[PDB]
Amino acid sequence: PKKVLTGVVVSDKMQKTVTVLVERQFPHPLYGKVIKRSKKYLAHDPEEKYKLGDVVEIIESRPISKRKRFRVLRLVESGRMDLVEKYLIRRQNYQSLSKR
Amino acid sequence: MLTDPIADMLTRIRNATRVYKESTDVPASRFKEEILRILAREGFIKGYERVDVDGKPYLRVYLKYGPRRQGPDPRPEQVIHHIRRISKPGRRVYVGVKEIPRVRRGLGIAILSTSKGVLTDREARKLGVGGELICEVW
Amino acid sequence: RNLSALKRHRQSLKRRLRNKAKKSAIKTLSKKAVQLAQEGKAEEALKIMRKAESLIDKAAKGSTLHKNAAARRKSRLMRKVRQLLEAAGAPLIG
Amino acid sequence: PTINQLVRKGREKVRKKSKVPALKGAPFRRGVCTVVRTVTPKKPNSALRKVAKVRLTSGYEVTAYIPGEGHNLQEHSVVLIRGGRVKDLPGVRYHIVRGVYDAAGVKDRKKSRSKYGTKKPKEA
Amino acid sequence: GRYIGPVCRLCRREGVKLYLKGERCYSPKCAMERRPYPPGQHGQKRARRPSDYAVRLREKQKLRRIYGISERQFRNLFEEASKKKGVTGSVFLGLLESRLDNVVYRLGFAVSRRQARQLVRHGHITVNGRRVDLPSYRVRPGDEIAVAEKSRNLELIRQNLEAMKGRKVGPWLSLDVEGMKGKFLRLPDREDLALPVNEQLVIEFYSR
Amino acid sequence: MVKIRLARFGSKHNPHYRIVVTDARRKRDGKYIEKIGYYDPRKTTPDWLKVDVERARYWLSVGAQPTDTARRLLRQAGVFRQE
RNA sequence: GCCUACGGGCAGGCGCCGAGGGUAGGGCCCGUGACUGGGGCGAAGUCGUAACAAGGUAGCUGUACCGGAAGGUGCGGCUGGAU
RNA sequence: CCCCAUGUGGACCCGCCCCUUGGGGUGUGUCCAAAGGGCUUUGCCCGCUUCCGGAUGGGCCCGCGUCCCAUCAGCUAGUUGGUGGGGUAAUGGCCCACCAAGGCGACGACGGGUAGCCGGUCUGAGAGGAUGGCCGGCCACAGGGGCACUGAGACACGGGCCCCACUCCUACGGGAGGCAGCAGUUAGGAAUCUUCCGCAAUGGGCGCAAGCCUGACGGAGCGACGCCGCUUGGAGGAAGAAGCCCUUCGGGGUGUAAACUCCUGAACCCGGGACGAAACCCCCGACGAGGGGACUGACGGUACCGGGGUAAUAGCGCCGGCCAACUCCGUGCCAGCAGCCGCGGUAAUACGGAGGGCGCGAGCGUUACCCGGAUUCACUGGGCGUAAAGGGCGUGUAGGCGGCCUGGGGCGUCCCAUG
Ligand SMILES: [Zn+2]
Repeated sequence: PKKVLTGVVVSDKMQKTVTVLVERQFPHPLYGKVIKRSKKYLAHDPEEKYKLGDVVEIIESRPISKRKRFRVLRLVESGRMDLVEKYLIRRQNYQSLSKR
Repeated sequence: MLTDPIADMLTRIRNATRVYKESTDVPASRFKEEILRILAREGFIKGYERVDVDGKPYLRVYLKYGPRRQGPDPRPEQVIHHIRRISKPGRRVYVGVKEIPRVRRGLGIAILSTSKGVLTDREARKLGVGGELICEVW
Repeated sequence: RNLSALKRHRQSLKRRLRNKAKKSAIKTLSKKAVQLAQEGKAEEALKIMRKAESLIDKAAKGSTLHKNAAARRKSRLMRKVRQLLEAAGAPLIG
Repeated sequence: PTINQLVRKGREKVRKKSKVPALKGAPFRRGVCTVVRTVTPKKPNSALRKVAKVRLTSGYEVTAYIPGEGHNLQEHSVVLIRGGRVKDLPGVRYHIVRGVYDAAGVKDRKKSRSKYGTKKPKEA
Repeated sequence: GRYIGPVCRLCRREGVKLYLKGERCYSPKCAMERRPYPPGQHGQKRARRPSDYAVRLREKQKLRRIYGISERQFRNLFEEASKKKGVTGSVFLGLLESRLDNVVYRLGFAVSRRQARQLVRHGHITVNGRRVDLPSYRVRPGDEIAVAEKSRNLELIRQNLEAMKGRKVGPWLSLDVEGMKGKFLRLPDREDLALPVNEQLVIEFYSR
Repeated sequence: MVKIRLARFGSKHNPHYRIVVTDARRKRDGKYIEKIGYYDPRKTTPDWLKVDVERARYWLSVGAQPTDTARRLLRQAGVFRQE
């Protein structure tokens, strides 16, 4: 069963590619409470249809670019920046906390 | 803020018996009702009736105690010695049926919430299910 | 300080030369057939493509052409030809 | 700490510091004696203890103790070390295996011979 | 070194009669008769209250020394006995009583436990048909523990059976003196044992 | 070329084999494919050899040259008896 | 040049990449070390008495300056200050 | 080895039909096959060619899992993506060209340190911690680094080409080498074996087969290095020898211990003597099934059976408390002991010997290292007024956590079956 993940487009700067934020949930291997973790997959859009802030289903595909082995399945829920915003503010925060 | 309902409840219960009150009030809610539903049928308490305090819905849980002791400090054995939430919020603990715990060599009881509803360890096992293990009480 | 299981190297050389002349042979022929289609020599071009296709499949018979290897070469050649024969249509032979 | 704490953070597991730099986890290690002193005891007890400075195979030049009513350890003699701190003698974390190498076993020992590396005396 | 040294001295260390030599440990002399004090230059001295450990200890030994068996096996047994479904103690005595060398003794084919060993190592013992020299061997229920045809006319063994006409055999055992045979019926029960020990202490000891 | 062979499993002087199926190229005592019987050289037990002809037949069918000695045991089991 | 059924193949030549080296500069880690801080130890000398009882100018403290020394003083804070 | 013909079929281009990422059917065009050898030689055996399928083996790919340091916080330029091309069995920046400006990072990027991973194994009540040699599975190297050839498969430990370090031959031009295979040598080290036997068995290769090779293997040997079994004897034997120890001098003790009596009989001696081995082969039968015949052991004259047969190794630690085991003498803060508390300055159950005793037994101690005790990193299962611990206060970012009723979805979560 080729894997399927549901996530969100966060990046749309690339060519025919979209970065998808995929959230996963699970009990901590020892402490027990539900930890929420995530990963970004570089999906693949041929006809450049998928747009930022769209939730999509990812499916395991034939290797494409170095680190781009997934095609996008179908659009789940369109228009929902809400989530992006988070990813974004988190990224921005990164600018802080350093030795520059 | 009130962070955990049940938790409060249990504590009102725990906190009341200890001082020896006849009954104690507590914010109502279908769920909380199903837990009190257990207690009384399990015998830890007399019972409970729905009520309104100045317009708000409350559950009068009626306390149950033991007989008057002899000698000094004739403070009656309490029917509910122990009572604590097991699965807390931000560390929820769900158990598998195999994993359901036996309480106090089976003298106490355990109450979970299965998809077949809120139950007793005994019932659960008889029922072949498992779920959020809400609390220990003995 | 000897060992007769070396005859193999004595042999490999034989096949190195063997494979070599065949492989290159193809390259040349392909590269030949190619520049023909550039000019639009519909007749001869194929006259050559054909000598090509054969050579390829011939090495495929042996240990010179991996198998599907012949195939790729058969695709990458013909395709590169058909297309060029658009700059001046009508394939003479076939 | 809140379970979350234990989550983000985790429990630090206690690292162990080895009371004995015999480099390798080797049980002993031979070494050539350098100086042969007589350090004095610590606070309560006082007397005069025979000791030895030793240059090992591992590299470090250390201080080892020499048990026994009396040894026979000279300057450039080779010896052996077992490891066993001595309370009333600071910096002396090791020991000299008696009976092995150029270190003799105590003569006239009829008891704890296992140690001191003496041999079964005669009478049958 | 499977012991073998001064004996009815241990009869003395424990303060309880240790049937280690048989005949004689019946004549006024397993020494306990007339010299119950333990050995040593201080035997006759008042003894201080024995630490929990001490009793747990002394009682292990009492068991052990009786069967005269190197701690190593003894402890091994006790280990094997913990792994079996049962009362960790009763089962201990189980194998303990199931050793070929013991059996022979209970069967009466010998004056004492010790003696039984030799009888075994020298091979005067049949077991379900074949001889056996390994005492530590475990006699399964329903085995004909006997004497070798070869050994039957023995000045020892003979004089022993002669005595048997006059002593009942353990309830879990049978024997046909007439033919010098004997069978191991079933694992003996704690209630059936006579031993002056308290397994509980023994068990309790192996948890330190 | 997958073969059908034995596997040492006994010990020093106590050989106890294991009829199995595996790719030629693997070790004697290495990862086999489908264990189909064991044979005891010394024959201490009245049951010193078993087989399950049902599976044996599979293999051969699919193509699995058996060892000389191996075969011999399959013959004893009646692996190929066509009556 | 070599071979050829003249289609073409080998030899050879050049080229890219390239292990490694050279020169310049930078960074980082190991060994040895002159010169050097303090530290801890230990019986115990020397000068003084800071602290522990209001320890004999209550103590402690951030800071600041000063001084054989401990410490003294200013300023603020604290009671973990006796009457 | 090459060419030419045949083409069951198969390849490639193009077109269509079905599917649905390079899956399948189909049409024209074009391209592609091949070796012979042996007998019991008019047929059987071995081998050969194209293609579909099987089986086994494997490449690439993805999700989850996977050590310490934040006194390492920003890393990245083929670097992230796109088009085309190359290259491969094959997807792919894997490689090139051009284009775009990306990609990753506190859910810890990058840097540094360390380590082959797992089945399992050790400890632990468990949770967990530790480990990962022998056996098995997977990876990685085969003096250091680079590279390709041949091939189903290698970038190839006992194949190849180059440079480098090192060793050896050298007519000084130039060569020859790689035990991290078995055994051994030396070095280093606290420390780790015989240049043994056999190819009988199991396995592998090549062979129609007989058969060849097999330091894979199966055996032996050396090491108490571990574990397990086994022996040094059994019974009888004094109100109790002698000696040694102690004493209140009367006696206590070592001690049934010994002596001595009888009995058994390890070692040792003679005889017999093994499974493991039944195939391939040969014969009959149809070289099928089935049945019959022959050969073939390193271990080894060993195990093991039978007979005969001698009473025939014991040692180490400990004895103040924890911790089972006490007296005398020598000693005199000395000599020394010691894990920790400590012991020793003339009365030492703590030093050194002795008598005695406890513990364990071909072993017992010691050191080193793992888990344990330690709920002393605390998920089980800890804390923070003075014991070490609340951030000098606020503000709010990420994040965590969240009230009552009803419904949908069912991701977490629970149950069943199945792989
Ligand atoms: Zn006795």
